Amino acid sequence: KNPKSDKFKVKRFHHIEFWCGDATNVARRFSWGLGMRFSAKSDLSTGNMVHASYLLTSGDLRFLFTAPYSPSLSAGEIKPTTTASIPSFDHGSCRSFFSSHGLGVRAVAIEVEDAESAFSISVANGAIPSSPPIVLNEAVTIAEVKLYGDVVLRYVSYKAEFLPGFERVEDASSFPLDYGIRRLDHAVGNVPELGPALTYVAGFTGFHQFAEFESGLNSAVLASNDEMVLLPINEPVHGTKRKSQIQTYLEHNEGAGLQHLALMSEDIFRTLREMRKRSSIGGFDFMPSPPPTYYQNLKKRVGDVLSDDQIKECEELGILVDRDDQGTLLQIFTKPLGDRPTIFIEIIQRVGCMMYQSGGCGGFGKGNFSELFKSIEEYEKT
Amino acid sequence: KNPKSDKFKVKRFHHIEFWCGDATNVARRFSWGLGMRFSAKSDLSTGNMVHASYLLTSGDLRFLFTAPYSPSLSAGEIKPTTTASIPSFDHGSCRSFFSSHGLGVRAVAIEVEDAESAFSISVANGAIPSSPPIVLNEAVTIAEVKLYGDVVLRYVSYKAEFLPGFERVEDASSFPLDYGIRRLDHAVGNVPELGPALTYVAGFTGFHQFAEFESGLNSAVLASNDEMVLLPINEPVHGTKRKSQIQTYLEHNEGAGLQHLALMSEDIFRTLREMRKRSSIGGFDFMPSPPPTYYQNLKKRVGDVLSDDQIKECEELGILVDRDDQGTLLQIFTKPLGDRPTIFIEIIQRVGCMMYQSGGCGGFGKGNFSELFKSIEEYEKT
Ligand SMILES: Cc1cc(C(=O)C2=C(O)CCCC2=O)cc2c(=O)n(Cc3ccccc3)c(=O)n(C)c12
Ligand SMILES: Cc1cc(C(=O)C2=C(O)CCCC2=O)cc2c(=O)n(Cc3ccccc3)c(=O)n(C)c12
Ligand SMILES: [Co+2]
Ligand SMILES: [Co+2]
Repeated sequence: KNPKSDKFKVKRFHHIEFWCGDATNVARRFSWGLGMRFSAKSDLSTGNMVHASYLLTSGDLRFLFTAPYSPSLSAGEIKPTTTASIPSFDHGSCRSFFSSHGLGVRAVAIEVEDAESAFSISVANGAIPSSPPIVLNEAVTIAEVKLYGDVVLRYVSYKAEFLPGFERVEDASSFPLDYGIRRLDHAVGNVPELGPALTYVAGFTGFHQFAEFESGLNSAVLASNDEMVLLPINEPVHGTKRKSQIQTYLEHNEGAGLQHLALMSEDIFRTLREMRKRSSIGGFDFMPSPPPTYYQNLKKRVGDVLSDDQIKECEELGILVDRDDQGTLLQIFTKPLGDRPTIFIEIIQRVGCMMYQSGGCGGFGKGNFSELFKSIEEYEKT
Repeated sequence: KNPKSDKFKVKRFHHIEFWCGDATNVARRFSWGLGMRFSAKSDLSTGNMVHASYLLTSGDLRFLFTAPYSPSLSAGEIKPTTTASIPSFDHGSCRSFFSSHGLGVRAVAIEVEDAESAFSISVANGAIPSSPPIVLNEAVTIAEVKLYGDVVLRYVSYKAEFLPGFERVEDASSFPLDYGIRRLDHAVGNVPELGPALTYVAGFTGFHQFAEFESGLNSAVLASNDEMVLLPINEPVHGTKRKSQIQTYLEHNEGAGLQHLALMSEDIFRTLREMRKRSSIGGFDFMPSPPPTYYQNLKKRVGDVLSDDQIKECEELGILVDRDDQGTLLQIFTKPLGDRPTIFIEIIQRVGCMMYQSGGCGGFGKGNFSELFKSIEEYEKT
C-alpha cells in the first residue's frame, strides 16, 4: 500500500554531509576506500574563512566532508557578511557535534522542488527547525529541520554546480576513481524509541511506512511517494542473549544518530573486489564473512536468480543475499568507518522489480539475520 | 663546535604523536600516503575506554595517532584505575588542542636513559612540567614537559613492545607497505619570538646550537650530544614583500606549534616516485616544482656528487638539492597534511659525513631559498 501522502514534492537523495575534525584526511581516506572522485571544494583557496568542505562523487552519490577552521579567521564577519558557502554551518555546533558523536553524518540532504515551501510545510506539521531557508546566489535554496539526534534533514531546491561558492576541482587533483558505486539507496537512523521517532518524521514529511516482507532491533522504513527516498529507523531490543548493536551504537554515539548508509552498486562484485583489495592499504574493512554453510544453503533459495558461478562469487567476496516477494537483494557491511562502533556502510545491488527499477526492490535483508543464525549453528553443529 | 652539554643522556627520536579527531581515518590516510605499516594499537578492542591510538612504523620512524572517545565510556574511572595506555592523555586537553590547532603534533618523543631523571633535571633547569613521570607495567617510564605552544617534549625510557597496553596488530590487517622512509631526521617548531624559545629549550635540555653553513624566517637548530636529535625553531621576518609562511602558520595554528617533520629516506627517488603515484588517490601532495633553470644550474654546484642522470631524476620528481661544507642534502616538501596551512612533511636524504653518518650532514637547505629565488627570476627573465 502506497498512499502517496508526501506533504511536498520530493525528488531524490542529493548528498550526505559528514562533520569532521579534519575534512582533508577523512575525504582522502573515503575517496580511496570507496572509489569516489574529488569533485568540488569550498575552503580557504575559494575564500571560505569559516569551514573547509570537500565533495566526493561516484555516479549520483555525493559525500560532503566539512570541518571548521579557527573561528579567529572569520571573527569580524556576521551572517550577512559570511564567507561560509553553507550558511547553516556553525563553529560551535560543529565542534559540539564532533565532541559528542565523533565522525558521523550531520545532514541527510534530499532535493525538493521548493526548499522554502518544504521547510514551511514541515515546520507547520511538527518539524523542529534547524536552519531557516536561505537563497544562495539567487540560484539554490537550502533549509534544515531536525531528523533525529543531531542529524538534520536538509532540503535543497534548484531554480535551474553543487552549491554556489564551491569550485570544480582541477583535473590534476581529480583522479577518476570508480569502483561501481552509483547512488544512495537508503540512510538508517538509530533511536532509543522507534514509536515517537516514526511519528515525528512521518508527521512532518508525509512519508509512508514501507512494508517489510529477533536479533537486537525493531525497525520501520519511511518512504517518499515514489519510494526513492528511503529512511529506515531502528530501536534496540533489550534483555536479549547478545547485546543489541543498536544499544551499543546509542552508547558510543551519545544517543540517536545515523547508523548506516547503503550505497547502490551497478556491479557489486566489482565494487567488492576493488574495496577489498584496498582494505589494508587505507580503505575499509568488512564484517566477518558468513560460514560456507550459508553459501551451501543459497542455491536452495536464490538458485533461480544466481548461477552457481555467481553464488560462488558471492562466497569469495562475503556477499549476503536475501529474497523478497518482488526482488532479490545483494548486500554486505563494512566495519565502522571511524574510531567509534557507530556509523558503517552497506554496499547493495538489487535485482528485479522492473517497470527503471522500483524502490526497495528486495527489501533490506531482514531475513539474512535468521539465515545467518541458522547457518552459523549448522556450521558449528558439524 | 660541539660542547656536548646535554643535561641528561638522550638517545634518539622515539615517536611523534598526532592528536586527531578521528585517529582511524588519519592513520589510514597517512599509512597509504607515506608507506607506513600498521604496527600496534590501543583502543576499545584492547580495553582502552579512554582513547583510540594507532601506531604506524616505517623503519625506525614511529607515527602515533590518538583521538578521544566519549568521556562517558570512562566516567567511573580515576587516574589510579584508568584504562588509558598513555596516562598523560586528557579528554579536555585533547579536544582543546584540536579545536585550537586542528590536526597536528602534540608530542615529540625522545628516548632517554631515565625518563624520571630527565624530567627532574629538565624541571630543575626551567622546563614547565606537563605530565609527571609514570612507570608503566614496571617496564617503561614516560614524562612530558612543555616544548613550545601546546607541543610537549616526551621522555621515554625502557628498563629492558611500543608501550605496555598496546597490542601488535594482526598481520592480515598489517600490510607491509614501504616506500623507503626510515627515521625522523628533525622536527621543526614555529614560534613568534625565536630568542625566548631557544633560551627556554636549550636551558632545560643542554642542547647546543647547531651551526648553519632573507625569505620570511630566522631560525636556529638545537642538537643533542651526538646531534641525532635535531630541533630547529623558526620565527617570522615581518615587513617583507611576501608574507612570511611562519606568520601564516602562527595565524592559522592559533600560535606556536610544530611546523614540519623531516623524514629520512634510504632512497629518496623511490620514496618520491611512490608518494607521487598516490598524491591524487588518497596520499600527499607536494609543493610546486622549481623551474627547470634550477636544474640547469645544479650541474654547476653538485655535478661532482650527482650524475647527469640523477640530476635529471631530481628534475622529474621535483627534488631540491643543497650543499654544505661537509655534505649534500636532497629534500622536498609536501603541501600541508590537513585542512589548515600549518604542518607539512619534508622528505630528505643526506650524502657525506661518514665516520655511520654524522647528524645534520648537509644542513637543512637554507641555501635553497636564495637558489629558488634566483632560478625563478632567471626562468621568468627569459
Ligand atoms: C541483514 C542485515 C541488514 C541490515 C539492514 O540494512 C537493515 C535492517 O536490518 C533494518 C531495516 C533497515 C536496514 O537497512 C543491517 C545489517 C547489519 O547492520 N549488520 C551489521 C552488524 C553490526 C554489528 C552487530 C551485528 C550486525 C549485519 O550483520 N546484518 C546481517 C545486517
Ligand atoms: C629550503 C627549505 C628549507 C626548509 C627547512 O627545512 C628548514 C629551514 O629552512 C629553517 C631551518 C630548519 C629547517 O629544517 C623548509 C622549506 C620549506 O618549508 N618550504 C616550504 C614553503 C611553504 C610555504 C611557503 C614557502 C615555502 C620551502 O619551500 N623550502 C624551499 C624550504
Ligand atoms: Co540497510
Ligand atoms: Co627541514
